[PDB]
Amino acid sequence: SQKFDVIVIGAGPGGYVAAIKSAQLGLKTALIEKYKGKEGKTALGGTCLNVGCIPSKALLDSSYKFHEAHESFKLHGISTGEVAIDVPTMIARKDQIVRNLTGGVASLIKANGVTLFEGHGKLLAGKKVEVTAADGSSQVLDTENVILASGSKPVEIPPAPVDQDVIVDSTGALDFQNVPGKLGVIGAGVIGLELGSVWARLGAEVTVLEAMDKFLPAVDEQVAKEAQKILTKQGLKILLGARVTGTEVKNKQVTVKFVDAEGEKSQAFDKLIVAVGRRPVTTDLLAADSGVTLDERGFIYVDDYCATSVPGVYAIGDVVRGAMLAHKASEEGVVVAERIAGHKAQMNYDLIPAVIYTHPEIAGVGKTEQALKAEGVAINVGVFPFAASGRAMAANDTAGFVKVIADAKTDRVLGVHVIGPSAAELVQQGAIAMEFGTSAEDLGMMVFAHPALSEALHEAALAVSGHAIHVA
Amino acid sequence: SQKFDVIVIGAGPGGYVAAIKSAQLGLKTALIEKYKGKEGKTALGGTCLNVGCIPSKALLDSSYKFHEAHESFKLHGISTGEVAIDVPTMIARKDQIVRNLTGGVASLIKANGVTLFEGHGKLLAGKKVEVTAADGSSQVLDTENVILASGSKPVEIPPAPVDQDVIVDSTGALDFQNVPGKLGVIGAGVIGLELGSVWARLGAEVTVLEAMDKFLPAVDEQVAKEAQKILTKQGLKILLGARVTGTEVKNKQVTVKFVDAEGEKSQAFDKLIVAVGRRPVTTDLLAADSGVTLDERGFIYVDDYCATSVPGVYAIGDVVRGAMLAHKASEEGVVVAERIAGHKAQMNYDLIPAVIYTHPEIAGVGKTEQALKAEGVAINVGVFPFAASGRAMAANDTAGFVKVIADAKTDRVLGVHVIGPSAAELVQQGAIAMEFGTSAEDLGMMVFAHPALSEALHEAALAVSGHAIHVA
Ligand SMILES: Cc1cc2nc3c(=O)[nH]c(=O)nc-3n(C[C@H](O)[C@H](O)[C@H](O)COP(=O)(O)OP(=O)(O)OC[C@H]3O[C@@H](n4cnc5c(N)ncnc54)[C@H](O)[C@@H]3O)c2cc1C
Ligand SMILES: Cc1cc2nc3c(=O)[nH]c(=O)nc-3n(C[C@H](O)[C@H](O)[C@H](O)COP(=O)(O)OP(=O)(O)OC[C@H]3O[C@@H](n4cnc5c(N)ncnc54)[C@H](O)[C@@H]3O)c2cc1C
Repeated sequence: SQKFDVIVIGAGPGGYVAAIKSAQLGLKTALIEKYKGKEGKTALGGTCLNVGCIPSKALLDSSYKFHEAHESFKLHGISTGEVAIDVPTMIARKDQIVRNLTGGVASLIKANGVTLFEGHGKLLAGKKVEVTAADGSSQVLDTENVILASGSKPVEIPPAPVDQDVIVDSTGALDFQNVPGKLGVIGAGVIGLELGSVWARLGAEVTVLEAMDKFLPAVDEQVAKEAQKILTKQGLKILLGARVTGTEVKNKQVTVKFVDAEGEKSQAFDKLIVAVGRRPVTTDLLAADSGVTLDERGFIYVDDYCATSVPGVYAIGDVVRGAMLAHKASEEGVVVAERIAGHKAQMNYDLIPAVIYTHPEIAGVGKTEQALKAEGVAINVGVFPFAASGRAMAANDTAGFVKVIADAKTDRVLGVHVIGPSAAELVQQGAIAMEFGTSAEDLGMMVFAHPALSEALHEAALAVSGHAIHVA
Repeated sequence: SQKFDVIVIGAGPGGYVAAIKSAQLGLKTALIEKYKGKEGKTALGGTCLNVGCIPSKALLDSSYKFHEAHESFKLHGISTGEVAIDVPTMIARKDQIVRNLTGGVASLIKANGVTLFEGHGKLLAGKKVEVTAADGSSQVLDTENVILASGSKPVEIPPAPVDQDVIVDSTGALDFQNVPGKLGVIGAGVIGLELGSVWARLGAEVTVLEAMDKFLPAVDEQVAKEAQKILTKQGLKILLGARVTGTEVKNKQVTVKFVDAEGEKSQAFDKLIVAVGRRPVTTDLLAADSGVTLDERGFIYVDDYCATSVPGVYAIGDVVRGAMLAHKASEEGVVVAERIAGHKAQMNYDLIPAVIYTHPEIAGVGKTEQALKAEGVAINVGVFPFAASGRAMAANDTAGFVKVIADAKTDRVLGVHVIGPSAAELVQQGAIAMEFGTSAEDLGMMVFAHPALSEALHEAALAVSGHAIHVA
């Protein structure tokens, strides 16, 4: 109508979830989104669905299939001819997946009655929103509340400018049409290492340049050392304190200069991915505003209930503090929607799981052991290795471990971290119990189906107290 | 002779864990076991390690990889030759898995310091146990407590007796050296369809002949139905209501007659698996009278705590009442050792997960829906398909669903049931919520990572409450 209860600008996982939940709570909801995808029409779901979460998980699943037929089929007595990938077909499948899914979300807001404005939306004083359509149409809307879910973008570095051809960000990467001979990845983060894995399993030699002292500094210290080892055994070369000073591309490959034990220069990679960071988009989102503050780093100031400086305007997901993860932005969206309707809601930020979907998966919930040491919580810890799981052994999949950490005085579970088969699923079991204030004895006292990979969390909980059966 | 605090008869999953846990508690414990593994020596582990759990999953994983490369790799642009199999290698790999795990259990009891006696153990009157070594050397050992965990064996049927060549039970079906081109399975339960799925995938035209006309009674009906369709689509031809009348082992094949409303005989399979049930084993454990009562069906009579009629004697696993599962045996073992050393334990027989490790895998916990309706309880059901899941789509593993059954009055969760990818893990996350007293609304409020198969549980709980993001 001319009025709305809530207008959400940006339809990413925070944004379109914000929207469906606000409509489900009976508010007249609008949704503004400007992104048109790969088949010419607007494509909802954001970075995650279109150039993110679903694109990289899909290519990681296809490039794992390749690598199993290649390395271990023989251990199963399975013989194949020479196995070969068709990279246009693989990318076509992925694109068919983002097509299905884009479409799904679109039916979901129509069935749910949200009104979707296709254009750019910017917040005016008095919480009116001006929507500018492709041609330059301008339309302002009235609403009672605004929810800014504008998300983020690739950090951009001076020594290596992307041109979406020889040098690329995470989007260019996901759409290559052939495996590159040599691929450099700048940034050893979650995105860096996933994309690095994908093409190295298909055939690229891959070097992952990282400037920081440490490998994966936010993952538990024992889980990360184990991951460094295994990812390097599959030929990701991760050079850990490299600063790149410049790049040059004579016509079709890029020579990078960097400093790490020497002042070195890598023979001109055929592809370079730039995966140094993501950062918040505030591009034309606000007028000299409905007084919305930005912080020194570019994030929209919100409080702990994602409410800005302007009553009724909230900002959620990637433009705001916290982990830049899809489930953080979505739960920020439903929590926010509920505060606008049937108030009683706050998000627990101390229990959002983090997953990298590599060979094996790395995942963790709660606090890491090194963080527990900096504000001296005496911890007890139990660990159980998938080499000791008869289930993982049957699946020919024995790498990694489960790590359970507990309070040494009346052992409430403080962290569950794991690198292994199904890391996402077992950490979610760790997380569901943490939510009910579990101890390791609760976990240990439970009936876990056999054989199941789950048994290795049951056994890491038995082990906090030193009474695991299949190890000691 | 030597004098003990606990003597355990049988080293299957219940009894070898019972012996470890008594050792862990301070009791001089003795293990007795007479199974010789096909290699030569006494092999600990029982029906599950040697000839049940780990064998069937091991074959089930190689056959699905075969099944996958045949018709699945194409979808990712994987240009193979065309998938061939060497079954002699495929069983050799399972035989190593078993050798390594049997070896593992042996090193575990030794480390926990259990005395093993390789022989048959018979309980004599007045708590003393005799062990006969390989050659008739008798020994009577003294103890203040006894745990009989002797086991189960297959139900042999008169129309069709085993000879481990042409007519076989599940042990023999686990050791075939070639793929029968036509296979008959009598019994469409867990065992039956897992061994039929193994060889079907590898090429056997398989028929499952079932005496009841109710497919998978103890499994939630929505799920059993779904399961019957998806399994009939992979080529299992399951005939319900079929009784087999007679067997003609010729020299080539097994001609099997049967009546299924009409009396007919399906052609002459190359091999017949007799998979109708498993019965308890009590053979020579009674002296004349030990004092232990046997039950009318063959079991040993024990109370709710696995105590028999004879005060220092307990009986755990498949020789006793309950779902004949390895995790049920293990847990009763642990519980009996704890109340032996100081009564600090009790187990919940209402939350014991059960899984069929088929092609979608099938798991469930709590009450099935038909049982709830049958005893008049008011329920609300949230159901969520893997077809609408982000991760399943990327994995190309989209079949099936998650069903959360909660009580309509208190919103407490009654049963979790799922046919689909990682069913067993998703039910164990459900068993965990359920152990703590969850409402469907508690799980609906939790943060589940994106993308994840665990999210299909989240959205199922949210769907019990009418308000689930990605469907309705
Ligand atoms: C390669 C990669 C892999 C990732 N993998 C995962 C993963 O597996 N799991 C995970 O949790 N996270 C992952 N992430 C993070 C994840 O995708 C983001 O955290 C998530 O997308 C945050 O969503 P959002 O709603 O805040 O913003 P976004 O998804 O960025 O969506 C914001 C939307 O608002 C729109 N927009 C912006 N301004 C306007 C405007 N002014 N008017 C109209 N429309 C506008 C944009 O077009 C955009 O579509 C990944 C990210 C990448 C790049
Ligand atoms: C094909 C198949 C697949 C299965 N899959 C699964 C699965 O996936 N998950 C699951 O939970 N269950 C599974 N089961 C069942 C599992 O094998 C049993 O539930 C489990 O073995 C029962 O343990 P138990 O300790 O009671 O007995 P058992 O494992 O049978 O162990 C009994 C032991 O007692 C010993 N014994 C008997 N008499 C004496 C004697 N007098 N003296 C000394 N020793 C003796 C035997 O040699 C034997 O090793 C499967 C079974 C089959 C047949």
